[PDB]
Amino acid sequence: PTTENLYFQGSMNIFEMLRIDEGLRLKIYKDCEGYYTIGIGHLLTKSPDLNAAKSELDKAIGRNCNGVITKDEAEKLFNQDVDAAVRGILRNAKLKPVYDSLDAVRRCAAINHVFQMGVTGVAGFTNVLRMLQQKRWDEAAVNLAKSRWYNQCPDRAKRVITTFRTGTWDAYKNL
Ligand SMILES: c1ccc2oncc2c1
Repeated sequence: PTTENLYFQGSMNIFEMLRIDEGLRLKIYKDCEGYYTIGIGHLLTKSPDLNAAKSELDKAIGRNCNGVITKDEAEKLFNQDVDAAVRGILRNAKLKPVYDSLDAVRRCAAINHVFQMGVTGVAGFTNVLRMLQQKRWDEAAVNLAKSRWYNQCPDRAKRVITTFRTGTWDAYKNL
């Protein structure tokens, strides 16, 4: 690794990670599963009614957005969503011990997974959680690759899986 390469891990954190996985959109769009989304992976609603999505948006941002937000607003919402995922792990009796056992990079992948799937979805992954706690990284990654989460939308999940396998930021290099 060059001096620059060794600097790369210091540039990566959960925010940069999810920013790559989720992208950044300032207008309401449908995600790979067809759910109305905005900003940096902010799921507005699962309802197919755009009017519901717009309603959720105005509630979340606090003004009349008519389906459009600013970069600064996207980032505020993103920060709130990241905090919610972290809080969701730490208060959960199943997830916290696993999260605690992980190194810093895999902890980012954990927060990412929960940001994407929610707490009950992740906590239901009984085998993966045991594998991670036991540092069975290859097995954990293979099992994650069986999931609907990954298989229905591979591009959004592939880097997270690789990160659980390696505990490095390599999947986020060379975009
Ligand atoms: C919180 C703790 C451990 C985890 O493993 N995979 C996701 C996740 C979330």
